[PDB]
Amino acid sequence: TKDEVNSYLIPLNANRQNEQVFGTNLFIGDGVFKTTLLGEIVQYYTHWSGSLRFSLMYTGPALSSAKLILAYTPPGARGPQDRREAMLGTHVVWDIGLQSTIVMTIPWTSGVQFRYTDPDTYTSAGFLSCWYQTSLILPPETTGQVYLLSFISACPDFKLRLMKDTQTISQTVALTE
Amino acid sequence: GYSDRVQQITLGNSTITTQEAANAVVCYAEWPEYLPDVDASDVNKTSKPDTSVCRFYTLDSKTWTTGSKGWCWKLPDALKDMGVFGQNMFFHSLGRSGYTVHVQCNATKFHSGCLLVVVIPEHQLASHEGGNVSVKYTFTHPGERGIDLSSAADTIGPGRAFYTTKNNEVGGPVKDVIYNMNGTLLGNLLIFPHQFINLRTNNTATIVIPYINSVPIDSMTRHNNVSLMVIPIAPLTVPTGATPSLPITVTIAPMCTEFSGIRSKSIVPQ
Amino acid sequence: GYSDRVQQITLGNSTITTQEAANAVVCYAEWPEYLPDVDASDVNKTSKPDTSVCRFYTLDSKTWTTGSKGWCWKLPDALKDMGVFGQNMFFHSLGRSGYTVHVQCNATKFHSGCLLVVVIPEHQLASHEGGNVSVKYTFTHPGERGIDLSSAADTIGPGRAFYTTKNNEVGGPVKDVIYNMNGTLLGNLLIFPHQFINLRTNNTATIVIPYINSVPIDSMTRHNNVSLMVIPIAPLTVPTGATPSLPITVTIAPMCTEFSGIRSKSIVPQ
Amino acid sequence: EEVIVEKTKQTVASISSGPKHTQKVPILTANETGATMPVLPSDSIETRTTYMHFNGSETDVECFLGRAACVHVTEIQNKDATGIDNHREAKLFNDWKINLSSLVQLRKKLELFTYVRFDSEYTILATASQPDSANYSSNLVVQAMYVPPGAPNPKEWDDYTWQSASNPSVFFKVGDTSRFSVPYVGLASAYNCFYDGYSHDDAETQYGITVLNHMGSMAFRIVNEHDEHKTLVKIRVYHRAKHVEAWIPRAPRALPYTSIGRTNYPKNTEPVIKKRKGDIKSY
Amino acid sequence: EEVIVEKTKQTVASISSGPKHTQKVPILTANETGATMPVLPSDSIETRTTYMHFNGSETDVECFLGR
Amino acid sequence: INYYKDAASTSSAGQSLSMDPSKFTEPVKDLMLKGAPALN
Amino acid sequence: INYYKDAASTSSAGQSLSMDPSKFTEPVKDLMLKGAPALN
Ligand SMILES: CCCCCCCCCCCCC/C=C/[C@@H](O)[C@@H](N)CO
Repeated sequence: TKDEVNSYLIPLNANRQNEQVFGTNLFIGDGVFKTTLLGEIVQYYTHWSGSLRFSLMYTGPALSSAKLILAYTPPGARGPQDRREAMLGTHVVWDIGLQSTIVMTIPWTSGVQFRYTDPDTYTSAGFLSCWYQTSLILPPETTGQVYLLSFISACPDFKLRLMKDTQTISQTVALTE
Repeated sequence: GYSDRVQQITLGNSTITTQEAANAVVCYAEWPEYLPDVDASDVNKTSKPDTSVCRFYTLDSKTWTTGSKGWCWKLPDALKDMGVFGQNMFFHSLGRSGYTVHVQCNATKFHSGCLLVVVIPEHQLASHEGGNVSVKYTFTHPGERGIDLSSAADTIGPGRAFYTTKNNEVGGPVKDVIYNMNGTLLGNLLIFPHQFINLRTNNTATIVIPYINSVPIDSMTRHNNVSLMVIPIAPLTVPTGATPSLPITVTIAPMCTEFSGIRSKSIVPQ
Repeated sequence: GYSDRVQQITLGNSTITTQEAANAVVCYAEWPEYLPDVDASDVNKTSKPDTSVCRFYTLDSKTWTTGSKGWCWKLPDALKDMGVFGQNMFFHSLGRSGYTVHVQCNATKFHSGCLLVVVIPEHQLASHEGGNVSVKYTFTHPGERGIDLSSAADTIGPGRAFYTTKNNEVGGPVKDVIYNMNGTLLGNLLIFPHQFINLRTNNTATIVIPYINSVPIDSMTRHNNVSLMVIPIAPLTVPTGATPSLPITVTIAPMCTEFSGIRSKSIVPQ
Repeated sequence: EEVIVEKTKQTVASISSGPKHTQKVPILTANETGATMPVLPSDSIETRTTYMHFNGSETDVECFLGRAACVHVTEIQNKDATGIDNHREAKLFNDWKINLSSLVQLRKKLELFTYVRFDSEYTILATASQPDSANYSSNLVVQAMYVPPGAPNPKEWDDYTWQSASNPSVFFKVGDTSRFSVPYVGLASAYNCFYDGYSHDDAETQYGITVLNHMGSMAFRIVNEHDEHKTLVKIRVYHRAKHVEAWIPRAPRALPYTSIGRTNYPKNTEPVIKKRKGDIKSY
Repeated sequence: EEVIVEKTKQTVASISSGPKHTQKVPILTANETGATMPVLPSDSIETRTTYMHFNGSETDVECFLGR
Repeated sequence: INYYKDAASTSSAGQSLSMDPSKFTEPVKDLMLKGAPALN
Repeated sequence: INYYKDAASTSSAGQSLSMDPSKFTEPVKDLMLKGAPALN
């Protein structure tokens, strides 16, 4: 209901098999991306192109384990409703271990060479989703939820065109001292 | 020895033979080809099935009567349910392709009649209701059966079998032949790649189409690059006693087909 | 720096990551490859879809309990309904392929248990009725769900969830684990390409399978070249308080896939 | 009628051709092939030699689409803003959804092709008038701001959006004119004049070129505050294509248009082909 | 996805990259270091060759604050 | 001569001089010669 | 070409062409190679 640190924490529940962890459409000018650095800078431009870098960092106990499947679904078919549907598109199976972060890439998959930054458009880059490939197994003497942290950034191939004013700032009267 | 009337086309495990051809048109003098690196945008490695999709597919035959007005097919829509090509079309978000269209219609040296076989790039149709109405997906993506213009035409004004799929239902395209379903005149359709099937001369028309688009690759289920039209100009005249009808068959073969952005099957209306 | 525990496999638009691997087995030290001209018989140009079929497909997960006896999948049967691969499988009368199988199962350093992951070429099954009875298609081609041996096993003698698809119905395979469903002993299964998922050591097994057959190419719907088996040797032992179960996931990726003899879809029983 | 000769770098319009009696018959062909044989007059009659003295520069697509054409006429007002709840409906400011399909003259020229790629040169003319009581005419300044898709739309004539920190905008006097270039801004390699495709919003299905035409809007306003009288300001936008490239020629429009983007024609429309006074044999 | 090639002074957006099975895993890292590894699409999927045809002049700080 | 940084600012491009109607008038696969019989 | 005495009078400077994100993306002391394990 309000902005909080919890907004950045993706819950991970123990002992669940095929279920979905999270999901989101890929309108980089809206939704969960609107306030990120990438989303903020992208909103100063009208066109975009290139690949996105999506990272996930595990923050549970060192003695826990899990395998997740991150999926990127190009536009045309709606968001995946089950792991089987997601697994058919671009995906990465992540094994949680000594290296805490997985870096999935959202490859530029488009016919037209540029897309609109505007979220009020018909279609975006597609969908992003995460599923339990195996399941989260917590060690003894540990209980409750663990969390994932998600990151977003642009690859070196990223392009931005046509500068425009952003709809993230406004005022009704000029500010004074 | 050899002539322009006798030709053979072999694609995959299929071969077309003709002894009454009138040469063959290669749209804008450009043969189909794969997308070069220099023009590519999408970074995914494309899939080129080759012989499993680049082969001839024969659609359902049509009946040409004296009251016929014309037929229209949209590509790649017309092949959406055709073998491995159709399957690839639904599993990928992107794809590009060329084609070789072969229209067939034989008769005798006693028959008369003339068909215009034309390929129109970006054939944006007009709505039957007129004004500010848009054509609904179903009618603009008819499938292998195509659109029968004789349902509500321009020339002599008839209503053959239907008015549309069911009947004149909200969202159908205007079926005036003389106006090409888009506000232009039939006689000017010759500016587009075409051939005539003049019964006294030839019995087949062949047109090779390269990928035509303003983007390197595109969505195949939401966009129809070309539209194939078969229109009777000189009406069918059969000899005394004969049946006043003649079958017309269309056979299309995808060429240099590429697919990209593979995920689950596409969700389309209807 | 680098270790045998950390590996990455990238096929098409899919990538597998593992941090607890135990190297990787390449069946008989042979990497998959396309059929050379010198070994070819069928004269048709084959179709090589590449990235649209040579990618990872994840099957439904299984639950490993203390009463589990084992699971069995048949290739290419297990992938018959998987994306573009499955479609190609039904439209062609011939096909050949290699695979890279990846079995997953994580736990904690407090768990115990050991899985044998083995690939058996030409795994001809025995019939439950014994004597002179043959296994019916349905049971020998189970699909992505595979065969659950815990329905009627050898070791401790249980009847987990079923006895077969519905129950002990005429034509089912004998589900004795200790006898490998074929009259041989489990302990000797190690003569075939295999890996162990010893919970204390690793959490994944990876086996790369080349095309193994006495013919250059073959019917994919009537013949299963290899059989993948996952069998618990050392039973699962979970720590105090924990749930007495663990999920097992199988992910398979076709490699160097070729298809030939394209016609309409295949007609198979059930 | 071949194309090259030495004198003055002259191209020949027709060659000297005398009587003929051959088995090579250039005037007979087969139009069913879909080809138009390049038959010249020297193929059917006896001809003399003539020169072109013509390059055909005025029919180049650069010239054909290279002149300014009116693409829009909008209207804004300068009057008391007090009491008004909708500044856009009061015409205190107005926005134009950018497109070249509203006015038919240029639309028909562009639609002769399927794809077009060019840079744009815009000229905006603003003029004023006072239909009601006025003691004098005031000098006014107009602001034209480009609002690309995604940028905040002005809700009031004195909004914060008019700061135009990132949006490009022009300020000029009424009675005067504005001029600027715009490079080719399409997402694709060329603009589409036609589009046989649709889009999905989970609500409505949109078909046609409207799906691709997603340029921004042009917001106009009088910068000055109100005077004792009301001032009507008409704004005319002109477009001129530069560095033109065109692809796939089409059959020209024959029937009147009904709406932007659609190829629809009105029902119960008059015949476009002239009917003869006499019969097919009349002159 | 490297930065330089000969034709037209063209920068490549993505390189041609095929199947992989290695111990070199570019997609695994540790974000706790405070670094963002330059992972490209050719590190996780099979890619074809494409060119940038783009210099990024409109995102230069000169242009960004230059109106 | 040079006072504009963007190419979009320049005036008209000028005539092409390379006008060939062939791709529209004769887009046939087999070469059709004027004088020779259209179809053998 | 030259009609202004102060440099502040001139127009825009133009693109830098020397854009390296390293100081922001990889400001680590020990060299981190892509492909190598992040922490040994
Ligand atoms: C100071 C204000 C700057 C405004 C810059 C934005 C203007 C955008 C100009 C694009 C012109 C539209 C191009 C599309 C042309 C198509 O409509 C035709 N080919 C089809 O009718």
